[PDB]
Amino acid sequence: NPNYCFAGKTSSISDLKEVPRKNITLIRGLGAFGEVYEGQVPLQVAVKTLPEVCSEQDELDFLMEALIISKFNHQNIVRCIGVSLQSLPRFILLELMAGGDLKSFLRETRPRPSQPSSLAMLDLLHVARDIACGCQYLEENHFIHRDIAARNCLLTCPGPGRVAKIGDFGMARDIYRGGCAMLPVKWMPPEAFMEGIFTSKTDTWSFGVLLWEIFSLGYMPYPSKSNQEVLEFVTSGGRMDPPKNCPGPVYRIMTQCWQHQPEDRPNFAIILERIEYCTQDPDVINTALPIE
Repeated sequence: NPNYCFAGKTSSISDLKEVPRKNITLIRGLGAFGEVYEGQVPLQVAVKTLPEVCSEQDELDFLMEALIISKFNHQNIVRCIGVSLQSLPRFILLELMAGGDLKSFLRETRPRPSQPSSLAMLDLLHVARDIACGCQYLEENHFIHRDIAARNCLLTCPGPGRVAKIGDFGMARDIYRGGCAMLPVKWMPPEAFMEGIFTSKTDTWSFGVLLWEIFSLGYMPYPSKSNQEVLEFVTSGGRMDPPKNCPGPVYRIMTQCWQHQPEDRPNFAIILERIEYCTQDPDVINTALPIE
């Protein structure tokens, strides 16, 4: 059984909470490699499956994902209810996030003539705060996420009381132990794709890009640019323009996250303070989002 170390504590497969297979029921599909289902343990859960047709490395990858998530303890990181590894197909049981992934949510919940008030600036700032809180927890525990992006964040529900959480740790799992074309280039700082140097300032840069994703309401970063075009653009000092209708104070947080030198970028404590300040400013939160 492989070892995993987080916050100076070592855990093993033995430490995972094995849930008897007979106590688990799959209800409906929700959706890469493997499937996700809504399930019941009654406790409602998301069930991530490992394909029975997989390599030994896939098995270790699946195991490591379970270890990583089970060891986090924070409200803005999805909980692991347990695992079912002693029957096939193997399961990881996760907190059910009924709002789905954040990118899909933003794109589907954009204000329109049919839904003119579907979303407001405050909703977006609350999502940003939620994820920044999760990032701060990772930073203070010296865990580098390496792929902070809207597709990897999840929502507890569609409606107002929604809470956003970091939900996917596949990149960090891979690095802990893929290819050039699969690297999240558009979310990476200059020193990362060049020198392969990663620190928590790596996550600060990515969070800036996530902020752009959020306030653009789910657009792909660097519109019309390919991965290599972005690499050369960012390496040369180029940065994204503000999303449509983006308040200046919010754009300013993005531009600080994208400082070329990592030491010049804010830690997540500071990012949280700035997000809070924006949230207090009536001129920010009374800004209308564009209607499609």
